[PDB]
Amino acid sequence: FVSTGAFVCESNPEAPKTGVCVTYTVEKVTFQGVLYESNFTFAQYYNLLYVGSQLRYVRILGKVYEVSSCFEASYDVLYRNNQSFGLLYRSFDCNQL
Amino acid sequence: CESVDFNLFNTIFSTHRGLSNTTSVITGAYPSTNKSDWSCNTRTGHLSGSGFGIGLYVQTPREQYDGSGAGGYTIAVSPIHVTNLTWELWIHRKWGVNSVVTVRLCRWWQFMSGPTNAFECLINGSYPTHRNTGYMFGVTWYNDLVRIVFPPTVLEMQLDGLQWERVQFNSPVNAGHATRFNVVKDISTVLVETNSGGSVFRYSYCADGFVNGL
Amino acid sequence: FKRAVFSNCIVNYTTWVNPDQRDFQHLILSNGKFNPFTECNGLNRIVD
Ligand SMILES: *[C@@H]1O[C@H](CO)[C@@H](O[C@@H]2O[C@H](CO)[C@@H](O)[C@H](O)[C@H]2NC(C)=O)[C@H](O)[C@H]1NC(C)=O
Ligand SMILES: *[C@@H]1O[C@H](CO)[C@@H](O)[C@H](O)[C@H]1NC(C)=O
Ligand SMILES: *[C@@H]1O[C@H](CO)[C@@H](O)[C@H](O)[C@H]1NC(C)=O
Repeated sequence: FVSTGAFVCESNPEAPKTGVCVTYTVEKVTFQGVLYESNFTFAQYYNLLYVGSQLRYVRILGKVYEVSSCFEASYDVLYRNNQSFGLLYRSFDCNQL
Repeated sequence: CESVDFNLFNTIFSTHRGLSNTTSVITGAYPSTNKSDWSCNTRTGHLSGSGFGIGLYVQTPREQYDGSGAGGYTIAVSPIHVTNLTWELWIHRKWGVNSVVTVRLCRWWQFMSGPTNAFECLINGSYPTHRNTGYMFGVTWYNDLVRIVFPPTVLEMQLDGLQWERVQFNSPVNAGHATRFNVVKDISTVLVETNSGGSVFRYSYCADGFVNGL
Repeated sequence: FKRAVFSNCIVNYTTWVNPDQRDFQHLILSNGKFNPFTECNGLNRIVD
């Protein structure tokens, strides 16, 4: 192994699924969220992009995906008994969907 | 030299991440802003020269109004005490004026000068580049981290041991123009500011004055 | 002996042995068995 980071790998990676929360791991940086297609273009030196300190864009197979936080990862239980409880998702906005 | 474009230095700087709208401090082997380090105007036939540095940066002057006369910049970076199992680099270009350059970091068996083919070659590709208003590139071996910077892209390989010092660069002398070369000796520290998408558009080297260090 | 540089490419299944399935079987571990190394120094031996 003359170099670290040349990365011979079986089975070339494929386009990810846009619209489901999944914990990715892209170029030594693991993160969790959903992806969507964007018309945002950034510098070819970089695949990851940071706005401040949060990951905002990834670039996979030449396609730029804007990273969003998945809002349904956490909930409270308004617990009364075994057959009656309520659920509250404190960080999800259910105005539309 | 005399006509070194210092506004082309923006195209070669990179931060370690992709950062948006951000002022950052980067360090490494970056080209000298002193005009007394750009070997540019040699008419003696020794435009070849050599260097004992840690990288080299090349800047083609301008291509807007010779024509077909472009740079050649044959670069043969040497692992100063050469054996059979060491690594050399040989970046080559002809007059063009079309795109095709070549890199070919291979493992050769002699020192005198780039045959048809060699054994055990790590990178071997064309990677074509188009001429711009003015173009600037450079390759870097600082603690054996090879960085071939052809803007916009980049190529990085951390090899375990090279000990590259000798450069043996060479351009076609007495050409239509004179491409300028910069052999870097020590690492610097630069204050850069990136734009919307992550591209550097302002720089200041930290050791070029009193205010620059503040 | 001729060498090969492997970088930025896709290695393929068991195309470093002869297609007979008796000889190479000393490099078989488990159901995941495509392991071309025997003793490793000092990296972790299993290639997955
Ligand atoms: C980086 O900076 C630019 C410039 O400040 C930002 O562009 C602005 O974006 C807002 C939307 O949030 C617009 O209302 C402004 O009109 C834009 N200004 C200009 C001058 O274009 C950009 O959004 C910033 N952030 C990035 C790229 O993530
Ligand atoms: C949820 O609503 C349904 C309505 O039939 C019923 O099971 C119950 O009233 C509520 N709570 C739970 C825990 O099911
Ligand atoms: C390098 O690339 C050229 C062009 O494809 C080819 O002719 C040559 O054999 C290659 N050399 C090696 C060592 O792969």
